[PDB]
Amino acid sequence: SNPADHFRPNLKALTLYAERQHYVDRWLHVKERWLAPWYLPWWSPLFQLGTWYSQRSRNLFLVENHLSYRPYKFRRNDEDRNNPY
Amino acid sequence: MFLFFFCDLFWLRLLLCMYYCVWSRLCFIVYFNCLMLIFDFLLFCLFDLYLFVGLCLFLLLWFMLFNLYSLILYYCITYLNLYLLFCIVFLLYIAFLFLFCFLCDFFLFNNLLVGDSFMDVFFIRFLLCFLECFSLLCRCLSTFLRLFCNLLSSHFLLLMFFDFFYFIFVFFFYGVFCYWFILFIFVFCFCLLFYVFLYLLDLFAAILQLFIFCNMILQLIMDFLLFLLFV
Amino acid sequence: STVAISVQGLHYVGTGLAAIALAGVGLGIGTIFGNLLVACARQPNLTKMLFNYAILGFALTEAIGLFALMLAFLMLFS
Amino acid sequence: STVAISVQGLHYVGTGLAAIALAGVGLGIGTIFGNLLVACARQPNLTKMLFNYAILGFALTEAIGLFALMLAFLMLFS
Amino acid sequence: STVAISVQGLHYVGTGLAAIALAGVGLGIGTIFGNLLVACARQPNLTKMLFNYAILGFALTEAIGLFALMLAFLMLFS
Amino acid sequence: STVAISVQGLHYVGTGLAAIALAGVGLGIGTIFGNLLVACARQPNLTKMLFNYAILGFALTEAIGLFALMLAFLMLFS
Amino acid sequence: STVAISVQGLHYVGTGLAAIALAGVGLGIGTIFGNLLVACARQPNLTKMLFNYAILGFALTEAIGLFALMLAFLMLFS
Amino acid sequence: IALAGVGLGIGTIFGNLLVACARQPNLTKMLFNYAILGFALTEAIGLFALMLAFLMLFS
Amino acid sequence: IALAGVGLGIGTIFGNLLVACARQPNLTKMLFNYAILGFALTEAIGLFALMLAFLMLFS
Amino acid sequence: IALAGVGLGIGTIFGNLLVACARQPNLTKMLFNYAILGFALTEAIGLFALMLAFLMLFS
Amino acid sequence: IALAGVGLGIGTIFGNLLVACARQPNLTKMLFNYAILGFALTEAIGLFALMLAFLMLFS
Amino acid sequence: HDLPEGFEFMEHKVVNKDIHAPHENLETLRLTLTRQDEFLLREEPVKCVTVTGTNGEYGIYPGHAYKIVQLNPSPLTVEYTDGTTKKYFVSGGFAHINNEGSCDVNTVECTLLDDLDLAIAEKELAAQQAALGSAKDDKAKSVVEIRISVIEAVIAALKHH
Ligand SMILES: CCCCCCCCCCCCCCCCCC(=O)OC[C@H](COP(=O)([O-])OCC(O)COP(=O)([O-])OC[C@@H](COC(=O)CCCCCCCCCCCCCCCCC)OC(=O)CCCCCCCCCCCCCCCCC)OC(=O)CCCCCCCCCCCCCCCCC
Ligand SMILES: CCCCCCCCCCCCCCCCCC(=O)OC[C@H](COP(=O)([O-])OCC[N+](C)(C)C)OC(=O)CCCCCCCCCCCCCCCCC
Repeated sequence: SNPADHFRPNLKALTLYAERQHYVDRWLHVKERWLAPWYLPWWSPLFQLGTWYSQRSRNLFLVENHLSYRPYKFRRNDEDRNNPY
Repeated sequence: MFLFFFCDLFWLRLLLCMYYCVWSRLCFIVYFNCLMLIFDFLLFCLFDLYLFVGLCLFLLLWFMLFNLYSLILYYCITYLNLYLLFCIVFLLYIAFLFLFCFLCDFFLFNNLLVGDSFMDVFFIRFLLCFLECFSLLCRCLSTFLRLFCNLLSSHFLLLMFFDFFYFIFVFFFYGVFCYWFILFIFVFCFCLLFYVFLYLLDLFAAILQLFIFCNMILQLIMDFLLFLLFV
Repeated sequence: STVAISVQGLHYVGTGLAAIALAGVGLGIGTIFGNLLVACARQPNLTKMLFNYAILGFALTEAIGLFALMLAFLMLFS
Repeated sequence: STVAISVQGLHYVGTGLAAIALAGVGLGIGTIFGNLLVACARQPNLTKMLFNYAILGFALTEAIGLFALMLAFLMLFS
Repeated sequence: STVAISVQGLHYVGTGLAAIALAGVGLGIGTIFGNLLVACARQPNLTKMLFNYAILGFALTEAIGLFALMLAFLMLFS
Repeated sequence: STVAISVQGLHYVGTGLAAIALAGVGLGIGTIFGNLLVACARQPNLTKMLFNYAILGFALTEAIGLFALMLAFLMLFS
Repeated sequence: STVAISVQGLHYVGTGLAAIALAGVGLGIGTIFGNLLVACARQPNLTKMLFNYAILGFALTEAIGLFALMLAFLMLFS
Repeated sequence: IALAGVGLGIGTIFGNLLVACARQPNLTKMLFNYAILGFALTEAIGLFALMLAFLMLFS
Repeated sequence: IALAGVGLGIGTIFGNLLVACARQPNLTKMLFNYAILGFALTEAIGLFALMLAFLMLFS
Repeated sequence: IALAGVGLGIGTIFGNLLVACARQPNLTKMLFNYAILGFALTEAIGLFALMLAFLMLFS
Repeated sequence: IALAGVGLGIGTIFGNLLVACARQPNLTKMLFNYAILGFALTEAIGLFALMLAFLMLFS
Repeated sequence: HDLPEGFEFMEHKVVNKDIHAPHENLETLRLTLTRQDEFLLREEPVKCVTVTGTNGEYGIYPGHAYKIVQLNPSPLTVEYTDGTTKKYFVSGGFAHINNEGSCDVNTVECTLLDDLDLAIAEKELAAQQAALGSAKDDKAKSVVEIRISVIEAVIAALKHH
């Protein structure tokens, strides 16, 4: 145990936390702000690059119909194998 | 989660800036074979076979600044994580593989189907092709696993032996003044010999492991190179 | 009845088993050098070249022993 | 009576036993390079060609060890 | 008295023991290529035929390894 | 039910297994010297270069035996 | 529940395993002397230098045997 | 089980001895003496294992 | 199990005996005696293992 | 398991026999007799192993 | 597990057979017959092990 | 203008046995012992022949496998089906053994062991030993040691019987 503890980074300074929802929403707001102006037509490759893949992934998530249960990604405790909740 | 940390190379970066503000020749390279791929004259390759030199040299420098200096006590190998090494090897190996695949020359893979026409195609040659395609990825995985395991094991052993040496030196040196001083002297001499041997072994093994790490990538590249003859 | 038991000391047993893998590795390395000596006496002009190939083989063979030794540390420290 | 027992440290034993398979792989590799060294001294002009076959055996020999190594993880982490 | 016990964790031991069978397969492959290198130096004009036979031998040994892995996976899951 | 058990004497078992790793190491060293004698007998003028390589092979083989011995003593004191 | 058990017969099992390593040593001795005789026949003039090297090989191999034997006796009396 | 290697090691000595004697019959005496030497050294290890077995048998 | 390393060692001696005989067959009467000597030593080791196999089997 | 050593040892004897017979076919008769002798010895060890098995299986 | 020392011994016999046929390619028949004999004896040992395995399996 | 090859005038060629052929049981080895383009024995049936090559001693009987042996200064024994023995001493050469039942031993010099004198052999060793001590250079010492090896082999050969 103790010898195993010697293999750690020795210059940790700061740790920051952020929810996936929050920064995803902020990124979406930024993307909308930069893709909103009229001088960027919807048919431009830039706009499609920005939007189409995200739309496709979200649609795939919505269409999902799985017989099993996927535990919440951001639970308080994900270390217990016998408690998916 | 975002963790802010720093590598353990700041003093070494300072030394690099101090000692390399002026030019200096380089004549000793850990992996020299990246510069000499062709040994028979009049053979030339249209593929960018010398593209790996810069990455090879930089990787050697980085891994040497970390691993070789890690023999100094309390020096940290900041990158020592299994999946991080996996990411590094993935980058290099898959980048070269996709360079070969983007060439869109399918004949390049003809050699994957091992054997000759005499062997049964479905029951022998196809299985061999499956095994070889698996073996490429297995070579990548083995490279990264070997690099990780060598460092981990060597440093574990060094830590344990140093702990034992500290214990006996501190809590049993009084035997020098006692009647059993000969036993302590013998043990101390053995410990010194073991210390020197371990340090030499680790020094050699680090360089050799870097050599092998670069040689695996170069072997991947060479397996798909084709040489034309000048006329 | 449903009974769940967790024996702590088993990790020692698994650790010792992995160390047995070093028996083959240690033997394999000795095989390489044995051939090296028997080869240098058959063609000493290539001794430097043969010594280079022997070292490469030693590392590849040694590499495997490390894999086993890693598992020993994992179980010995868990 | 029906009794169900779950011993929770046994996966260490299975992992160590799988690791023992690496002894044969290490020994086989040493045998390959031993034959390579004693074969180059006999026909040096073909040294390079032999080396390529030697690596091929290593590629086809190290792979087997991965399967055993794979099983170790599948039981060590489960 | 009649007592029935069902141990969950005994399949790990069986899986590990089966994985040990690969040590022979790995060593056998090393023997095949070790002789291949020796034979090629002896009679290099027959490199291709010897390579073909060596591959055949490796395939048969690999087939045995597949059987061992099949037992290992079956016990590991079942 | 949740039951936690701690078996003390198992560390003796694991330590003994690691000692077996010295069987191949001892055999490997003996193999090197045996090959050394033949090489010296078949090329008596190279009584020093071969001797140096034999020492190098012994050192590497000894290192493997020492890696295992560290676990053997460590578990014995755990 | 926390249960501590102390088995007083498992210091025998570990001792027996440590003795197994002696086989890898004893066999190693035979290999050195197995090839010493051949070397003497090949080059009878070097009956002395070869003998000294063989003694060196035997001693080093025996050194491994005694390192293992130390573990065997420690666990026998503890 | 430690005797398995010891017994096998003896066979190796007495196996090569025949080859050495056939190759150089004039040196049977010297080779035979060395073979005995090797047998004694291997037997020493055999007794070490035998000692441990008996101690753990009558203890 | 110790018998495995004994019986195998015996086979090794005889295997080398054939080659030694097939190299120079005029020394067969001499080699055969040495071959018997080796069998007399390895077999003696097997007795020790057999002794333990009997002591523990009847005690 | 002791049969593993016995079976291997028997194969070792015959392996050398083929090499010896090919080298000097004129001596096949003498070599064959010696090879049988070795088998008669290795198999004898196997009898002890079987005897122990039958002396513990039926006990 | 005893079969491991049987299959290997069989492989040893045939491996030497090929060399013998290479060294003396006109003596294939005698080598082939002797090789079959060695296989039969070794296989007989394996059958004995199988006998014990089935006896315990059905006991 | 084509010239004959010097081997066309030689009417005793070497018979090789095709590998895909049945075996024969042979009780005689046809020996041809030759010195400096002179045969001391010619296709002479002998029961056995013992020769000392670099690796060691070989006892060649009828049916011995095809092999080439580089002889060393040493005795050579030829035993006839009568059981009678004839011992020569050779200084070097080669021995070609054919699976058909023939052995052609070509030596630079092949002298009956009777002709050699042990008293002469002993004094000669002493003289070369003194030179080896005063031998000027490494090459000279090597040459002297070649003589001693032959002399000691001769001395040992005669002391044997
Ligand atoms: C909220 C609290 C505050 C924090 C907020 C953070 C916000 C985060 C947002 C979310 C981010 C999410 C993702 C995070 C992922 C992190 C991953 C990570 O860390 O990986 C490890 C990895 C470690 O890499 P490494 O191998 O250690 O090498 C990187 C090193 O920087 C060394 O590499 P290098 O040497 O190759 O770098 C090049 C180097 C080449 O070498 C140099 O240039 C030498 C200097 C090196 C400086 C950099 C090293 C810093 C050392 C530690 C700090 C130094 C002291 C600071 C004192 C602070 C006191 C409070 O040059 C530079 O560094 C250029 C900058 C030079 C600045 C010089 C300024 C001079 C000012 C002079 C003023 C004079 C005024 C006079 C007035 C007079 C009036 C009369 O980090 C990185 O790769 C970088 C991660 C950065 C991610 C982006 C973060 C966002 C930006 C944050 C800026 C905050 C500014 C405000 C702070 C105010 C004080 C509180
Ligand atoms: C190419 C091959 C290079 C080989 C270099 C060989 C160097 C030989 C060094 C001899 C011994 C040196 C002793 C130093 C003692 C320092 C003070 C001290 O207390 O240290 C104790 C420390 C540790 O000793 P310790 O473990 O006894 O410490 C006890 C302390 N307690 C009890 C608290 C735990 O010594 C070392 O760690 C020294 C190890 C050196 C190993 C070699 C490192 C080589 C790689 C780095 C090279 C750097 C070159 C940079 C050049 C510029 C680059 C641009």
